[PDB]
Amino acid sequence: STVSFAGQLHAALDRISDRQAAARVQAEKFTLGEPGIALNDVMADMQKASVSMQMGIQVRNKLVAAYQEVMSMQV
Amino acid sequence: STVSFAGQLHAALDRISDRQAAARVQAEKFTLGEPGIALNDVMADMQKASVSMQMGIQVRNKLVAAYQEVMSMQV
Amino acid sequence: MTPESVMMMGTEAMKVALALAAPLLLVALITGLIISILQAATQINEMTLSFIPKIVAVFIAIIVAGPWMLNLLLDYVRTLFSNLPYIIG
Amino acid sequence: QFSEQVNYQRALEGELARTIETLGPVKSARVHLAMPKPSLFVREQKSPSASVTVTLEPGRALDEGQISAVVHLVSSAVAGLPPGNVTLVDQSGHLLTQSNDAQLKFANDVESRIQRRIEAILSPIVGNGNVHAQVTAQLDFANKEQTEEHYSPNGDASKATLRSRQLNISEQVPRSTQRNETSNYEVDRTIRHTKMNVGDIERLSVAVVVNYKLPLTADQMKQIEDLTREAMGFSDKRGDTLNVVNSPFS
Amino acid sequence: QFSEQVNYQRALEGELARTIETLGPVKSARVHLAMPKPSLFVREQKSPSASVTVTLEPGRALDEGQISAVVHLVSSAVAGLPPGNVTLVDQSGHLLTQSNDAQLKFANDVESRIQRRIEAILSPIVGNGNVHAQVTAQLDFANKEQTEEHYSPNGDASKATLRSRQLNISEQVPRSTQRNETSNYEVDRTIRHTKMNVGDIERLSVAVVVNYKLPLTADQMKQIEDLTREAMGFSDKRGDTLNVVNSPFS
Amino acid sequence: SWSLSVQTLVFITSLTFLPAILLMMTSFTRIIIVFGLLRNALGTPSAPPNQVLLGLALFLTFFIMSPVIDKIYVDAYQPFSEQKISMQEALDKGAQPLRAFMLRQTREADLALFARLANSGPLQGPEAVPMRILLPAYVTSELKTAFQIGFTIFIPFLIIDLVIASVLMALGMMMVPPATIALPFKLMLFVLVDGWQLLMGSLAQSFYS
Amino acid sequence: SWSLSVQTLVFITSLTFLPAILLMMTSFTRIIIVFGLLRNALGTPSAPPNQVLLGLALFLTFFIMSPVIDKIYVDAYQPFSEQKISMQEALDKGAQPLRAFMLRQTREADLALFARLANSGPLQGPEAVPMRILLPAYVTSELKTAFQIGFTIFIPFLIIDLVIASVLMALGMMMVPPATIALPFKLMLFVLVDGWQLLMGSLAQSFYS
Repeated sequence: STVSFAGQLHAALDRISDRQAAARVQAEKFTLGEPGIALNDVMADMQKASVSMQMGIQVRNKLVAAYQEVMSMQV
Repeated sequence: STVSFAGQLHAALDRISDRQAAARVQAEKFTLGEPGIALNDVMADMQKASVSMQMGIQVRNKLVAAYQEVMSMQV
Repeated sequence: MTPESVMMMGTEAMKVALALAAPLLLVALITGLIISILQAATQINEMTLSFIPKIVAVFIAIIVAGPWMLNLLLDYVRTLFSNLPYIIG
Repeated sequence: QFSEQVNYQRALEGELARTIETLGPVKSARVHLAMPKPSLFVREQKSPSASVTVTLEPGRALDEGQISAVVHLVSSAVAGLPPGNVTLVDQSGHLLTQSNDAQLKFANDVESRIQRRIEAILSPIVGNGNVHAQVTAQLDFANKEQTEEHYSPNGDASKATLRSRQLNISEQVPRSTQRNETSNYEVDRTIRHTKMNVGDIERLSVAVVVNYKLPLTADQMKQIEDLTREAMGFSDKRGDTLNVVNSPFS
Repeated sequence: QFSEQVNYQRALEGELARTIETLGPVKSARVHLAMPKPSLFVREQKSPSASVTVTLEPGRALDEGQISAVVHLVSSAVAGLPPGNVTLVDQSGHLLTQSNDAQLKFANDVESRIQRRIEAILSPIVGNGNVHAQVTAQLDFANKEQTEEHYSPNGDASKATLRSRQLNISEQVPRSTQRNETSNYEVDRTIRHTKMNVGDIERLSVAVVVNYKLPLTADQMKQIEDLTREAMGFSDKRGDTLNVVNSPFS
Repeated sequence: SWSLSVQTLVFITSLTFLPAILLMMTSFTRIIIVFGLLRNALGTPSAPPNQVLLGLALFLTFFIMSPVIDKIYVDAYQPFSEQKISMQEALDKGAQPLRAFMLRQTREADLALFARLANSGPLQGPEAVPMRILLPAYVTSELKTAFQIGFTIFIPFLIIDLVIASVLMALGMMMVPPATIALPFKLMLFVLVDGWQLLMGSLAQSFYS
Repeated sequence: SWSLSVQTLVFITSLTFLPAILLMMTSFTRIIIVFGLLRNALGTPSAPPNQVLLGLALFLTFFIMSPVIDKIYVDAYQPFSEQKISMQEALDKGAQPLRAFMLRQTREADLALFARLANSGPLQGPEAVPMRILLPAYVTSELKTAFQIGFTIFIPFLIIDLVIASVLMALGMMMVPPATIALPFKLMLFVLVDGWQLLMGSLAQSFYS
């Protein structure tokens, strides 16, 4: 179907947020003393969530720079 | 023959990518228990890949700074 | 673009301008000429003695010609903007 | 800026009329052009077209030679006008330009040529009118494309070509022997690329009747049969079929 | 100014009317054109149209040949008008255009060709009107497309073609033996791209009757049967069928 | 393929090259130049530059590019989801609709200039042109198109100014500043015609026809 | 929901997009264009653009937006304060009143044009138009409305210019520069009529009717 840039950014932000929610739940369960979850899993997932968030930060910063360069144009 | 700076950039990025692929497959092949491959070579190849990637990053930063400084002047 | 087409557009623009102005210039010249004819035969005058007749004439013209003038200008401009895409090539 | 183009076009039409009427079996020619507007910013353009209607000298028709003459003249006259689009009309319809069925005519004239040659050969023997042949020729109209990549087999090391070769040998004397060997070859290669013809013969079928003098002698029959076999270009691999029979006419 | 393009149309339609007037079986011919519109926000620009009304000469009707003549004339005249759109209407209805049955006409042509050839051969044998033949023929109108990719087999080493080969051998002497063979080949490869012809004959059914001279003798009959088998291009792999009989005519 | 290094290294730099190359390789040059020239007509700014004209142009060019971006999505983003495509064939797969669009918009002789001055070899077809020759060709042709549109825009307000000045001159108005009277009539001609809709729509239509 | 990442990420980006898109999405476009055109009349600028008319326009748009912003507040800021709403339903709960407000001012035909150049299918109701269609339509309608108000504002000062010019000619003022004569009379007309009060009031009453 169509593109709908806004929808794409919405989906990307939902992906980042629920990845972090999964990492947070993993940390919750590990610190709460449940079977299954291992410390390597917790650390790896938390690092993955951090990397995804950092990538989001960079994409946002470049979009804002592009926006404030496009609308500082003199018509 | 002609240079086509895009071609040189593609070549450099391909060199970095293939070097990292070699390092990743060798780590795959070591942790999987295949004979031959030694830990010293694995670590050295990983470090060489990291240095090449860092060189790519620094070259990127200088090229982007150059572009944004050329594009910040008035015609 | 070719100069033939730009001259075509130019003459169309000139003829819509002329049609737009025709009543005003027409009545201005007519009343000026009438007061200039009557300027002699009692050659008394200060400078013109025709300004107010010209103003009332253009008042009358803008009232009576009026709507068709504005309609012609609007149709011209609407057609110009409508066929603007098709004149690039 | 527009009507000038119309003036130019219709003046050209008059010019081409003035040409065509000076072609012999022509008295008048009314012509129409079809020029798409040339855009310089969109790429995908359209070719033009031409429609000529001619009034011939009464009782004169144009063979394909003069049809080609007029079509070529008109096509090359108009800027960038392929001779396909030139549609010609005889003063009573009758499209001299065929621009899905021409293959039937194509087979027909192929058979006509072969049959004519058979008659030309067999007439001097048995008479101008003592022989009939008809040809039924199967034709191929599929577009055949092909690409072959023949290689030569370098299995035999006597005639292989080595670019690189590493050979490690060891033996201890309880015997331990090792022999490693790596080889990179260069390979002979042939690449044909045939775009086979549309409209070749794929088979012939020819039947011939020869008139009586009384039946002709068996040797005289076999020599006539061999002659017509020669004239067919008879190829057995093509499965060409030929029959020759003798029996009196009506 | 809007008037000028419309008057251009009114000129062009009259110009074509005058061309059509000059073709014989015509008393009047008036034509209407249709430039569609500049459609908005889609770069589609559907094709134009042309509708032609003609008063034929009284009592004269137009064959499909001159119908195609006039339609192709009009299409070749109008700037970028495909001939499918050009519609013709005679003096009283009778849409000469059909805007699928060309298949039927083509098949009839094939059958008629075969039948006339059969008669051309057999007429000198039994007489001018002593034989009748009818041909019903099956045609393929489906669009085939084919791409074979023949490879040549290289299981045999002596016809193998090796680009590279690493070969290792080891053995100890209770014997421990090694043999490793990494081999890369270069493979012969053939690629036909056939686009089969449309309208090919796929099955003939031919029935022949001959008159009496008294029925013709058996050998005199089998020679006739062989001749008609020849004239059909009779091929067994196609499933073609042939029946010939002798009976008194009427 | 690339490995989450150079991938995501080409991505961030692509976003860096976005604001100039990507907004001036697609549209928004013709549109913004027409808007600026229109604003020179009708007198003063009468529309904040950095805010309303620029934003409206950005929306409008998104709307023209939505079909090309749809095809780029279908031919890059969906297959680039883990499977059979990763930024090597994906590059020209995503270029091809955009190259088709630009060729369909370029002058048929600006390509000639930027090819002949590049010592480029003879070209077989439209597909054989490189991005290298395609960019400056598209920019120059788009500048030509923008200036043609601007000239046509300046026509009617020129008409209004001349008619106003002539009427004043005939009435004897030696020293009246005809621009002051003519400006409300410029807006007049621009609103009764419903000028903003017509102009926005005609730009969109001209941009693909 | 979102997890204090993208929350406080989309917040800061929303703030950055505030000054341009939000202001040229709500109001202050009509107000500022009408102020600019009033400044065109009355002679020279004679009122500082970069400070005073901008501030007054901001205050006018705040006052006009107070009902809209109050609805947004009661529908998000209380229910987004920690309970049952966290910046997913906050967005649409806040957009709906603003969407209704913007629809109430859009020209009936700008929406039509932008929908028809989106290849959007049929729409059922005013709730079916998306923000993608609704931004540029509102902007274009706002520009039209601003120019209409511009006419109504230029009219009386045009009258003063022409009547002063006519008196001066009839009297025989060969080439006195009537502009300098008419400027103080323009100011006089605009002060006795109590023009600043009644102008800002007229804009306000126009803007929601």
